[PDB]
Amino acid sequence: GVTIVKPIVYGNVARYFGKKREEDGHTHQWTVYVKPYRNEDMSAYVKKIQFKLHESYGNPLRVVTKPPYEITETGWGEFEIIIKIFFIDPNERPVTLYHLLKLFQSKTVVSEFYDEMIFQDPTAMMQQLLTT
Amino acid sequence: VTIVKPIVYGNVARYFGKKREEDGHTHQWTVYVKPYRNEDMSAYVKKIQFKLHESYGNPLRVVTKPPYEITETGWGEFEIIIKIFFIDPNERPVTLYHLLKLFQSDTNAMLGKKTVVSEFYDEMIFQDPTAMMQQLLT
Amino acid sequence: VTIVKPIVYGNVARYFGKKREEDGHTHQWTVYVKPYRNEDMSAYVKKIQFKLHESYGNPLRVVTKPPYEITETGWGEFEIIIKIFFIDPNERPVTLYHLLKLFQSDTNAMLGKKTVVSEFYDEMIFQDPTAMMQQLLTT
Amino acid sequence: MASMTGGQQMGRGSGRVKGVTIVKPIVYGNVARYFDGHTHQWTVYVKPYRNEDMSAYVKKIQFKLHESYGNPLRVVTKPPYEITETGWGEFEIIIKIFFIDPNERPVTLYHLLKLFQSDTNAMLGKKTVVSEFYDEMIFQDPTAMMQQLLT
Amino acid sequence: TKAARKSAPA
Repeated sequence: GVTIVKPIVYGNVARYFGKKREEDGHTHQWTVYVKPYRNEDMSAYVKKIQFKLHESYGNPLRVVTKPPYEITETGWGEFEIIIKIFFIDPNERPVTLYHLLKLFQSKTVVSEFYDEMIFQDPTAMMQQLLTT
Repeated sequence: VTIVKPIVYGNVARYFGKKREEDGHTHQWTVYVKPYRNEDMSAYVKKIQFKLHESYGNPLRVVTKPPYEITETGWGEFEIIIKIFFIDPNERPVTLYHLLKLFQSDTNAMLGKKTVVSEFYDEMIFQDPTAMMQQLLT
Repeated sequence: VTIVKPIVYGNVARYFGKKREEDGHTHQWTVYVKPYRNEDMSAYVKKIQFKLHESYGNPLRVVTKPPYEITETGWGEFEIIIKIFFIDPNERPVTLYHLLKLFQSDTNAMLGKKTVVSEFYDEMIFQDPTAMMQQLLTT
Repeated sequence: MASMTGGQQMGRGSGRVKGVTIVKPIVYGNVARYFDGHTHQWTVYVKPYRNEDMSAYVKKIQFKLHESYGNPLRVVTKPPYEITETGWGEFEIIIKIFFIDPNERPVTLYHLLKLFQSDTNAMLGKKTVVSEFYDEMIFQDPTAMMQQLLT
Repeated sequence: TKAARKSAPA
């Protein structure tokens, strides 16, 4: 009968090379990430975070198992990244986030959002891991 | 003495409606150079090269006969370098730059336009062309 | 009857920009314990020990007066054990565990951040303190 | 509309609280960087050890510079409590902290301005010289006013 | 049992 809320921030940063790179035609370096809103060690209750990149990338399903939860790449185009957060308790269903990778400004480009992982009626194990 | 040939160049693109699963492509597009008027350029055009983005195989595409068009699928916008070569080696090639356009503007979308078209005008000017070229332009 | 003393603890770290030739150290860091607000812990804290990794010479670093900070250089991340001892020898020591953070995330590097910070909140709880301790905790 | 503001007890003392001691940790020192003919730019400063509003109980901070400076008496009345200058040499700066309560005697600090990098720091990526010290402002038996301003 | 690990980058 309890609900635990965990604030997070997620999104990406990007920087322009200044010109198209000759070998692959890439123009930007970028990093997509998920982090807690305030400092905590998320690995206490997070098993892994998958970042599903565009099909044009090799091994497009990128997985991070320990902080920081980030993936750094180069590219030339914007695309949707699917972020999937897995928990230590397999009985807690994964959280899915969608992020439009931003390369172009709407210095460095930042596109970041506030969100909340909501754990309603968590298992006893999960409630402990969330409150450490 | 001076011969003027109007041309149009640029691209059309059509949205698939969804990302294609296999390669993540979202659009089909065709980049082109066309005469403005209904006429044949091939008498004096040797070839037109379209340099695509490095992510395409054999990105330097060459068309030696009409229509001067390249049709592909893709997911991102990029700059294409277009180079027009003439039969007379004394006429220097014309280089054009085109941003391949995939995404409709909000203005055109609200107007209900079906497909994206990004088209630009130029004029090929042949001043005091060689007797050979003048023959080919006529 | 019950007194609460909030603290923060953890570390800051800064990259050399390069591996140092002599020892291969790459970062300077400071691990610390501080009061949450600007006040004096030393009235009731006798000493704070920071137990460093075995690769450090004299790894048990003891600080007997404020500020409760240890500054070092190194190349690796490891767990530091922090033990806070009180003026009342009969009040049990508080033990904290801290993973020393040195390596900046690519995200913070791109944001141009100059230092790494990993800091946590905690509370020292004194239940039914001796009369001496209650005086020291409330001056 | 209607509402109160705050109830304060009347007939209270305003002399010194004879059984209390309040401690305010501070940090002070300078930063310096190598570039008329001055060779270094430097900043001398005072800050609370944990961030708080010192201006609640600090009236002003005086930085007494070397005589070779014009108007060697520098006064800062709001944060940040810092003085920035250019020069060529290291010298002792006298720092005097004045309090809001006029009955409270000023606190004096002494700081040797550090301009020149040490070699250990030299090999590193350090481009700025830092010389910083910890101290504690001790208010034993503070005036009732100071006790409120300090808390 | 009583001694922990130290790890470098990458």
